[PDB]
Amino acid sequence: QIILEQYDVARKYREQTLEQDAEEKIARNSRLQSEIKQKIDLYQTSIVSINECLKAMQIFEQLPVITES
Amino acid sequence: SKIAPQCQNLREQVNQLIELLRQEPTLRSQQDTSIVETALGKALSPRF
Amino acid sequence: LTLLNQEMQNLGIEFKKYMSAQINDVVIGNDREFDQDFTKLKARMVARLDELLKTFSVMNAYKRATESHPRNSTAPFIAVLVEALYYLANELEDAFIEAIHELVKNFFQRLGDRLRKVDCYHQVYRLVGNDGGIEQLLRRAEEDITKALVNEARTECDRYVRESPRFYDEGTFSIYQFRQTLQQTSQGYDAQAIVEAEPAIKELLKLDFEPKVFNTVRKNFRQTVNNTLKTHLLPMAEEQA
Amino acid sequence: EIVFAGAFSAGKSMLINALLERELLYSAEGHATGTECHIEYANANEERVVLTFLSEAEIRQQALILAKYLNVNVGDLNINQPEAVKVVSQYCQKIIAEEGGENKSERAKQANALHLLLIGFEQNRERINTVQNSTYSMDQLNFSSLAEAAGYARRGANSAVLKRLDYFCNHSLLKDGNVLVDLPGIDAPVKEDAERAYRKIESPDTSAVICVLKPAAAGDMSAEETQLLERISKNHGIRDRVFYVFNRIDDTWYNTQLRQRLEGLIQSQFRDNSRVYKTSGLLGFYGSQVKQTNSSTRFGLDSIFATTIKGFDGEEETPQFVSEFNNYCANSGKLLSTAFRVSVNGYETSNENYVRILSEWGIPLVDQLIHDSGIESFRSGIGLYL
Amino acid sequence: AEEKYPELFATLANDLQPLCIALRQFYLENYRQLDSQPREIAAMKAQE
Repeated sequence: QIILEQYDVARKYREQTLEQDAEEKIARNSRLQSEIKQKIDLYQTSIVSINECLKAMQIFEQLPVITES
Repeated sequence: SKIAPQCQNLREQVNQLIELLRQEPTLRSQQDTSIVETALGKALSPRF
Repeated sequence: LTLLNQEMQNLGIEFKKYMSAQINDVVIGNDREFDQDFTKLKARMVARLDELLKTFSVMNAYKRATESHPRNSTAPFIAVLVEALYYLANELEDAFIEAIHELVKNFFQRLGDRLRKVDCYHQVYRLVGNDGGIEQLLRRAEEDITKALVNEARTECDRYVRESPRFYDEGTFSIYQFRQTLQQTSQGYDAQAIVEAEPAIKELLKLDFEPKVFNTVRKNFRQTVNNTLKTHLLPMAEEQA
Repeated sequence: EIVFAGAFSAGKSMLINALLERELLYSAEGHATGTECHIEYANANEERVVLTFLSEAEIRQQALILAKYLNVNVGDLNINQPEAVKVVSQYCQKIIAEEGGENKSERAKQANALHLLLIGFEQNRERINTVQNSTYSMDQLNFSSLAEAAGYARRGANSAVLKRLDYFCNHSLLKDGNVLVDLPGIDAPVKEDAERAYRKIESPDTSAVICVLKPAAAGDMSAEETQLLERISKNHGIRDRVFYVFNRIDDTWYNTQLRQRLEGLIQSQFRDNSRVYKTSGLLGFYGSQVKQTNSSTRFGLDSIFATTIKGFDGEEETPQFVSEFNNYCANSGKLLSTAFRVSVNGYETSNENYVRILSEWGIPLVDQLIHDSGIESFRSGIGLYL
Repeated sequence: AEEKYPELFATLANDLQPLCIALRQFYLENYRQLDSQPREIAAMKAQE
């Protein structure tokens, strides 16, 4: 009942280092989120060409990737 | 007889698709290319 | 500020106390309201079975035999029994599902309605400012409880179909009496002469199902409800703290 | 520390050479018993190695084991007596005649190791002490360079007796302090050495675990492999730091049932497949080496592969790399989706086609070959993790 | 030339789908999964 009683003071002590973790973590999240975004663009271009060429003789087409939201 | 200008670069494109599949670690586990391994060239430069 | 959180901590400890007290009363029957609803559930099923098998007719099971098979238009004499089990079992199964929903829903309103009056849940809104998900979790948990009981009830309902040794009895009924209706007796490809045997089959089904159904509702059903409510409600309440 | 664990004669020596793209470990299958090499970053002028040798009580123990499976354990009272060695050596040379070859069977293999171990034992007896594990060096052994030391160490004579080596080299992959370990085969006759490997791997001092598994060609795991997974699976602490790899996948490139068996086995058990890898050390190793050869040396047929191209009957034999290269181009068809139209014909021998095919396209075809091997991805994978 | 030849290309498309079946799924999961986390420093820090 006293260890948790001083939750307030520990926050001020921790406040010094919390800024770096927040910005650093999102930067990692953005880097991977942007990195994967690059791969799908390469995938999207190739598949569109594949269907375009095969469209000349057959209607068996693959899936696009758009409005993922 | 049906060779088309689009088919010249078509095969090089799927080579990229194989590259993307191999890059992802967990995808290599449950994706066998043995089907495409004997499909494209059997079509392009066809063997009848 | 050094004292504000102390009240908050006691609120969490005190909240579990009330929830544990209310749930405990149900397991033993202290909550008189729950018992009155529970006895209603048992009476309906027992009455339902007696009424259901009493009105059973050979001209109702044979109706379903043709439906089950879109192509064939002629069912064997033996198919009457098979359709009887499913017709007398699937209909019985729906009784639990309809009544079980009527039971769980009534319990929660009895709980939420009385939960707000007591000072435990009352003091929360003077300090916290809002529910904090208490109502959201309660409604969310209620959905989970209904699914669990429905699945458990259906699983037991699937065991009645299998025939027990009591299902067959030479004296009570003989499967070979159909020969008497087949040995130059049932001329056309119809199922009218078989109606004469309707009184005998009704007694046979009573013997087979009466022990099984009584065994489940009287003994097995009570345990599942009590354990299921406690095993899910308490961890949710602890998470609420 | 990086630990490479693999079954005996399963390509562990070949894979290590394949991984480093250098032929440091002698890839003579069956001769790498009890060989461990540690490679760490160092200046190009600081390459060094240490040598250790088996004791006499071990040579006789190994020789008896080799002779025991050969049915030549009779007429041999001690390996110290030249006559008792000659009654078995000339008989071993007769075993070469009886078997018609050194590596034609497991029984012949024991003669091969015994033939080369006895030849190795007698050739370099002056560099071997009785009991104490002699320690020597380039200065103490008069080695001017690693190539000279390797060439001396590549010999079946010296290579057989060597036990422990500590290599220093300048390599980008190892520049981060990475250390490669070649543990002895778990199924070796010497159980205490094998049990040491279990203690070595189970020790907390190991950072990563590489699990080389046969069933890509053997079909299913063995009892020794089965306990390893059971030991690893039951130990959560080590389990979270384990990599699974498979070798000789080229076999599945020609057989569908083995591929179907491999596909079913992989999906049946392994769940955390992000650490599951596949490759072919035999093809991967020589593939990188060919890059250091050109048409002047017949793309290696005149160098490196000159020893392998010389056949017993006089006709130029097809090296395993060349033999699989022709099969890889035609049977597998990985080039089918690429920008190459390699045509394999009976107009020329495998070596002649190897010369013709390479001359037609050249190195750029090899780049795809190494890329398809997956060895480069393996280096990035483990390197990224560590 | 007329019947079998086009079918060979048709087989390739149906023989190539089993690989594109999973690539979009895996990418669509991680990409959507990562978007669930907050982005703002204030909201992100409040989570800590």
